Amino acid sequence: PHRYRPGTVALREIRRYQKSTELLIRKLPFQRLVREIAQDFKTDLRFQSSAVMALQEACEAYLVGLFEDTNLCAIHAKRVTIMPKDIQLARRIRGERA
Amino acid sequence: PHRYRPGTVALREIRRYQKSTELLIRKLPFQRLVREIAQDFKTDLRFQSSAVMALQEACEAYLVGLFEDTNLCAIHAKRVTIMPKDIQLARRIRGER
Amino acid sequence: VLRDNIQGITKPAIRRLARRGGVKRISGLIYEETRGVLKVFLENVIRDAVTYTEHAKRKTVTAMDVVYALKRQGRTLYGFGG
Amino acid sequence: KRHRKVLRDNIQGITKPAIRRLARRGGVKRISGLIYEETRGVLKVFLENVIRDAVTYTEHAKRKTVTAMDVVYALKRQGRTLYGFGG
Amino acid sequence: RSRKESYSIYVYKVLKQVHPDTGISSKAMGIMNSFVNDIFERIAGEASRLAHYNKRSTITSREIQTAVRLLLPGELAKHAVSEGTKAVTKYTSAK
Amino acid sequence: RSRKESYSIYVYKVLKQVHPDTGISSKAMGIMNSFVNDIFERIAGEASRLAHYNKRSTITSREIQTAVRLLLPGELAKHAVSEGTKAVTKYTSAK
Amino acid sequence: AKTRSSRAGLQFPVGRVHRLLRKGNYSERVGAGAPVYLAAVLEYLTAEILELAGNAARDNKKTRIIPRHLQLAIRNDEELNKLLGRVTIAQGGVLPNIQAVLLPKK
Amino acid sequence: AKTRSSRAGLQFPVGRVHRLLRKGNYSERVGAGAPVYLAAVLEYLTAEILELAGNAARDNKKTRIIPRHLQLAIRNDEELNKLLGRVTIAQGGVLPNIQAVLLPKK
DNA sequence: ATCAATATCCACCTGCAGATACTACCAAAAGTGTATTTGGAAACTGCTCCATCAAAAGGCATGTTCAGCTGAATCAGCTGAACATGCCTTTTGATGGAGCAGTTTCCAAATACACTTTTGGTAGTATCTGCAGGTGGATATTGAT
DNA sequence: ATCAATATCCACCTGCAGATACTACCAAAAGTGTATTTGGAAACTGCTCCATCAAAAGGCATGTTCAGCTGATTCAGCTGAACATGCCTTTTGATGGAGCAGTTTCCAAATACACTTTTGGTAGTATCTGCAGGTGGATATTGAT
Ligand SMILES: [Mg+2]
Repeated sequence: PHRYRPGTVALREIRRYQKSTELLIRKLPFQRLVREIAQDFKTDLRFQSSAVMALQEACEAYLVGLFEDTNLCAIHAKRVTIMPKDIQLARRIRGERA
Repeated sequence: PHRYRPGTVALREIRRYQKSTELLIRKLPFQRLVREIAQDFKTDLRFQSSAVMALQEACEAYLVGLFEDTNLCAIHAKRVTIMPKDIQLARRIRGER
Repeated sequence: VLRDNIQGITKPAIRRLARRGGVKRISGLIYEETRGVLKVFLENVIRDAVTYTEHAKRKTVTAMDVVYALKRQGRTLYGFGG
Repeated sequence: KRHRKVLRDNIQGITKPAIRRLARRGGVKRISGLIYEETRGVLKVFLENVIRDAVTYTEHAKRKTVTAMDVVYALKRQGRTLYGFGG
Repeated sequence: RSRKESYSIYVYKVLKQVHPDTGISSKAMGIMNSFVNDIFERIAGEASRLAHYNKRSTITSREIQTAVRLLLPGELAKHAVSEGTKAVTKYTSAK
Repeated sequence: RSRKESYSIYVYKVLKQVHPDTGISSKAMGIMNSFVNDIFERIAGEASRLAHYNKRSTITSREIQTAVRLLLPGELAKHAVSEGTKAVTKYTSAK
Repeated sequence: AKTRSSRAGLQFPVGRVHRLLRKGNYSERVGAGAPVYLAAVLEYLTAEILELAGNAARDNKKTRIIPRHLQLAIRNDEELNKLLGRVTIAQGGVLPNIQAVLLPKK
Repeated sequence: AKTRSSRAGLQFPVGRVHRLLRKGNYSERVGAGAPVYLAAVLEYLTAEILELAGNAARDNKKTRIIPRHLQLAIRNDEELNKLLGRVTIAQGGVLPNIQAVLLPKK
């Protein structure tokens, strides 16, 4: 019964997803979220297909970048595990918050 | 003979300089530095005195802010002593590097 | 079996993003925290896009509306016009 | 003209106490000894960047005198808008 | 000697309306002047970009308003918009 | 129906001058378009500002040059000012 | 002769705002109500900053608003703080704020 | 009838650029040189980028440049990375980069 | 806790810089009033392309197991804070000289503007092919023993 | 170490989603001929800006001492990685119709232009007042005991 050690798949997945450029959130759920959020600003709205793909590209690109920074924050604190506080510190310093 | 313990004057200084607004670098040195650097870009420049003051207001505000971020990075690593790597991490996440 | 739209952003998806991010190991509270962050991002962008839409007296949000909303939020995006 | 004293190593006029005072206004309680040189490096870069841009405005106006406005415009370009000196 | 204008006067009137017993230093006034010139440019800029995006050659109060909404945060926006609209309605009906 | 203007074309010529045996995807060309528009807006706007700062009413090649210097990094700014200067000379030296 | 300001019931100068909209190359044409709206918007923001700055002057037992009072007002108000998040107010200093872990004892 | 582009030695369109300058409200008037200069700067940068993109498709055994190639070419060039530091390249992914401390020891 | 050192606080008090106050001149706005031009809202509708949905697709929720990471605790070493001492360098405030921003007045050169050719560049249409996946088998990496 | 489990790389194949190629208008560049506009080239000011000298404090440099912080070390417990799959949500592809986008129309609203009137800026003098910086002196704060 074979079994990879904790970390070994993770690294494998890093090497994999850094190599590729496909989106990583599933479309329909991202799309429904967009509409939920937009409903709160104006009702009965329609979205060009490419207007939703633009959003998805932007978010994914944002979050991946935030995760790079977040990861540097965990590493600064001598950890290798990213916690919320790391995400909060990165946003704080980016000027997105606080 | 009397001694405040390590940190106790540090906290006093923070409260003091957070309460005031005067420039914290001496004027004449700052001005020489501004003239050195510009001279290396273009010789025979003159400066309106308010140009130099603007530069100084702007540098001090930039460093004070960077020291705040630097401090947050030290505290995040469970320290209270800011180190170069703290300045470095703040600058990277700011996009300065 | 009902569910919050935001929870449509699944733990495995979030993890993938982090892996593109170079992250090796993830606390379990990140997923909720990430969802929060992502929501505020879309709120801010969408609010500004929709604002462009209403200015144009349209009922469709266009790629350009988004692009312009991105631009001014300092998240300039290449590849969708503009 | 006749002479004009050479400027060298003026970055050192950004002394340790001055730096410590900036850090206190930034809330910092304890400071590693290496911070002083690191801060001088960071400061020099920020000044070079702003001055480079201001002087470019000066040269473009064909003046020999850097103004507050020249500085103010450089600051804004660089996302450090400054109030209090015009513009 | 050339006329260098500023918003010093307007600022001082508004100050007297909100704090009739309160003065302002010329440094502080310089700051206020910077503030108004800054917000002026930011709004005017957004409106310009806006008109252009919509192939209009004209910046009307409608473009100012959308700019305001793009630029200001929540409650500042809401209030700015009402004072704006109020000033226009009144102006329009006062010739 | 109506015309949608782009640079997708000048880009293709430059591609052929630079890598004659290499093609480009639709998306890729979309990016290159955004790129050209972006840099165009950055340089124009900065040029616009210079001209206004100096109370001039005209955007000459000198305003473009200065802009390029303010906007581009070291070497990039520099191979670029030469190219731009070269084009002006050649366009001038051309009956 | 009524100023367009009094017509609109503003302290801020509508004519001047109109002129600046022209000379700033923002568009071919400027609608008659743009400067009215804009001058009103600026007037409102300045009223708003002055209110909080005044308060900050009175809190420090002062009659005269200095740059520190603008800075205290702006930075203690969420929305002004955001609107002016990338701006430096000369002679403003910073808000008194020490991180808890730095305080003595436990 | 000779295109100003061919006079200038350029592929990019001096005329179009002249026009975009007139109608983007940048200034009351526009020099004759200004659009030539600008067009040439745009062509130059386009070139430099296509050049490096080119090489990156070549390196990946491909003849058709895709957004990815543009990302590898920009983020591996110090100066283009700086110029485009606040820009997202759709469908670009990110550079292979793992922090050394995360690599397995043994 | 109690005691002594010293930092802190606050409140009153005179010199004075920076603020407010006129005064008055005026030059540049801003406003007023026709004469003239047009941008863009309004209304009508053609035709993309967007919402909706049925069948086909394949990613994710789940619960268990324990590897190894995180956070707590202890501690030796040495770094950085506090502080006294000696004195250099900045600050402050004069004085002169001039290098240079800031104007004004006249044109030659440059750029806008109205009008007509003459294409270069686009949409719509027609061929052409790079490579995204598929398979097969060799090879590399990981982990157990 | 060797050995099996499993991931990864590499060579080759091939249909078609997506390039490139071609055609044929035509909006918008280019060419032409006047109609403004502008950015200096000279020719002067009055500044700010630079230099420099002298006095004086106010802060800087330095060395010593040791409090307490940092980083090393050790370790137990908790918490996230790895794991197999059918249930179910997402993906795909086919079809009405919403509304974006094309087009035309026309007047409320814009620019333009030449007067008329006003206000906001400055500069000359004049007065004033808030508060910076100094003074004890009554109230904490800290740290040694
Ligand atoms: Mg030098």
